[PDB]
Amino acid sequence: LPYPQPELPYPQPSPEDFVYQFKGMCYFTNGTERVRLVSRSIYNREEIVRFDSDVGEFRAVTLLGLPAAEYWNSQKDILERKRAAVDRVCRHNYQLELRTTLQRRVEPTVTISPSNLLVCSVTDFYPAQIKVRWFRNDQEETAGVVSTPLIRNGDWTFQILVMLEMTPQRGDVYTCHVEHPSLQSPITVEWRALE
Amino acid sequence: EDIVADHVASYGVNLYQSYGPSGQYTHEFDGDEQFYVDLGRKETVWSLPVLRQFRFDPQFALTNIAVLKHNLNSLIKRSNSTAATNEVPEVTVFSKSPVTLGQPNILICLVDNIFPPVVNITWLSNGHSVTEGVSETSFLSKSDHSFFKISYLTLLPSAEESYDCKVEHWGLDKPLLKHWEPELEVLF
Amino acid sequence: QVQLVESGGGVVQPGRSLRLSCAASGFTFSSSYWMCWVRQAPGQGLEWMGCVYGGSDTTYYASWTKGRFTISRDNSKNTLYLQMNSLRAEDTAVYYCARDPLNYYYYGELNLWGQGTLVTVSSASTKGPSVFPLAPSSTAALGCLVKDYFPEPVTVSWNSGALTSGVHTFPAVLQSSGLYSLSSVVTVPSSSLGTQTYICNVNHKPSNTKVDKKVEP
Amino acid sequence: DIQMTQSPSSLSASVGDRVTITCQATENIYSGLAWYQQKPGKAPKLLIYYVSTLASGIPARFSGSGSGTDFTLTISSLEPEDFAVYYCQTYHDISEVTFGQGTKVEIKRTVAAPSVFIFPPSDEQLKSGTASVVCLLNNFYPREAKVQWKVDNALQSGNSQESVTEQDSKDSTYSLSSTLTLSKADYEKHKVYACEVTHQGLSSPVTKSFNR
Ligand SMILES: *[C@@H]1O[C@H](CO)[C@@H](O)[C@H](O)[C@H]1NC(C)=O
Ligand SMILES: *[C@@H]1O[C@H](CO)[C@@H](O)[C@H](O)[C@H]1NC(C)=O
Repeated sequence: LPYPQPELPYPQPSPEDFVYQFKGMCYFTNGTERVRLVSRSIYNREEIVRFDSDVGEFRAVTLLGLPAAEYWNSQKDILERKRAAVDRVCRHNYQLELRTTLQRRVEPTVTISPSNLLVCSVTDFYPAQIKVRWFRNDQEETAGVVSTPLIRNGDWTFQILVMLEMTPQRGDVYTCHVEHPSLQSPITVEWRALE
Repeated sequence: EDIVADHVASYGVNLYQSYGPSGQYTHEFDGDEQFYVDLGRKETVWSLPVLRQFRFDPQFALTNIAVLKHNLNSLIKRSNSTAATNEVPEVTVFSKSPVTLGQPNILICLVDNIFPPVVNITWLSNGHSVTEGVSETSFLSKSDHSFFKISYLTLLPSAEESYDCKVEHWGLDKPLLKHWEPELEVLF
Repeated sequence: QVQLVESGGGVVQPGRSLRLSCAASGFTFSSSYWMCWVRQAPGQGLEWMGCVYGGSDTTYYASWTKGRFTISRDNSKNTLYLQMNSLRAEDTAVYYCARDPLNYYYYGELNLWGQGTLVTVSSASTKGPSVFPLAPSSTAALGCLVKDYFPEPVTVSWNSGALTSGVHTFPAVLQSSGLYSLSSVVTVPSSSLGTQTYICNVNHKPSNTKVDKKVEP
Repeated sequence: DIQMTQSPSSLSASVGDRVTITCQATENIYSGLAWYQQKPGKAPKLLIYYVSTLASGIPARFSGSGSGTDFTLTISSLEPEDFAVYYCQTYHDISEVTFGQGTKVEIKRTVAAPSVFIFPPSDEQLKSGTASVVCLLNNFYPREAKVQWKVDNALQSGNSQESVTEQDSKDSTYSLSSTLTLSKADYEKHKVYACEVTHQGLSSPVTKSFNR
């Protein structure tokens, strides 16, 4: 059945807060050629015990996880199921991603504006893979260029702003050149100094 | 160190804490929230339209949150009642696209380094609360096991109108007002 | 290797309580499946009663339960329990416990059931079955008739197991007095009448009643 | 409370026959379907889950199909071990899991007439206070048969208590057992006790009686 399936936590053998977390994490490289599952149990902020598919068994990361790791490794049916979760959870959900999330293409909005400092605002794009370059009369500028980190909007879009400190001349044209997987042709946008 | 891969997903960010008590069930793919499960209404709420085609049994969230409830009680007693350490959150405010007076925009408030995951993210327009135009994400995981959360405020841009993001947490001696000043805080 | 062994089944007075046991072996209760109870009334089909999660407090009951049943599993003993309250004649069934993946088949398909334990709701007392001979009058057939016994079941054999070809033991019926009754018959050759001593062997395990009966036509 | 409706409630087929069992849900149950087999005196065994996934070991002749509300179980070429009651199960809502009614798959043979025998109440039982007269049909096909009690030719009602064996592992026949229960006061107060049996295997109804 093609529905997302979850990784499962197992049972442990100014106000005050006590926090617990379980993360069923899947790592994919080269599609489903290389797949790794790392399930983590965290007490407050300390990871206490883990299942890494590259190890193939539970391992306490700290003292508080040793009772669980000892107990869960003694249960052969748990181990076999955990060893199979790379396919039933990671590889299974990856097949759903390939036709939905891994196909989301949002072309960026490229804008050039001052605040001399020239800012190329490359907003609302998906996926993250981007290349933004400045040019002054077809000459590539890098020495005087500073870029923000990649900015995660949260709504499944990214933005990034690339700034260029320039010495404005009369016969000068500044072009922001953006490359992104959702574009067949790279976007080139121009700015000309006026007064 | 961190694991190098092309893609990273959390096919279960499971959260349960004593305060409340509350829980959260989300799936994340490459750092973005795919859906959450409303534990009260027993309902899968998708954060991305293309995923609306799928199903996810809200009972999966409910059973896992109950496993985390037992594990929490178990580790509270095992740790000799060691409680979570309040972490000072880092607040950043920026717009979704370049600012145009006479062109609507969204103001984004990122609250980072959140721990424990109990936070109040309200918006102020010239000093007073805002209700309409507001929305927010769930608590999104970080590899250091703290969270972040992003809040939004859809607006009509004005030269007079000034906006602040008021964040409340136990790691702060008094709330935090982060003024939205468009003088390149993103570019430092 | 893995199994569920049930216990605690028997007779119970209408309006009283009863706790069934289901001990697990070859594994210990954990996540990825549900520990459930399914009852089946004689000659009828399966009726799900409720599950407890293998790895938590998550307990569900069927709508028709009305708070009469309590499903719990003690981990220290590795035993699943079924508390039954305010019992009525409608509750008479073989009660099964199962390890059912349910919404977890994707994670593991291990489907395991207990042997089943019989629960009988009636205020009737324990008494053996009076055997009465069914000899033919003036190829041929004879039989035994066990009447007025409580509770079910009762075993019936012919010539201490040496007679099996042609035997028909009838499924018992509940009489108006809350007592059971059945017949066991054998398709015997006519010439063999007067020759062999056909003796029915009847056993009532709940009352320790073993009574044998011969044929005198 | 998703209700499952299983069809047929019982069926008859021979070895080699393609058998189709059907289950129907009161709403879309989105692949949350399992199929069980249950043989006499044994707990059910899982055959298929997720509508069509054959559980490990289960033979290739068994198969599942369907979507939403309509689902089928197909045994391609039936085998002697396949005569048992089959059940569908819905686990789409794990808080209200329900089983379909059941479908008994029975073996198809030729018609067989019942050998009838009447049994007068033992003198030992009368010395207690009751009287039991028993009627007996033997090795017939199919289960459909009527048996009436007549004390002094007067037809009885509410006097009878019948019983019936399952399809024999050897000849695949049934056996019925009618039983009239009356007190010793009303037993010795009458004389001719008869038992008339009607069945498809016969040419005309067969009768058996005795004299008090
Ligand atoms: C990725 O996958 C192919 C198979 O599709 C494999 O043979 C190869 O090792 C991988 N290629 C790269 C570039 O890593
Ligand atoms: C969050 O808001 C609620 C309601 O106004 C308040 O009671 C609570 O103390 C606030 N939390 C923090 C951490 O200040």
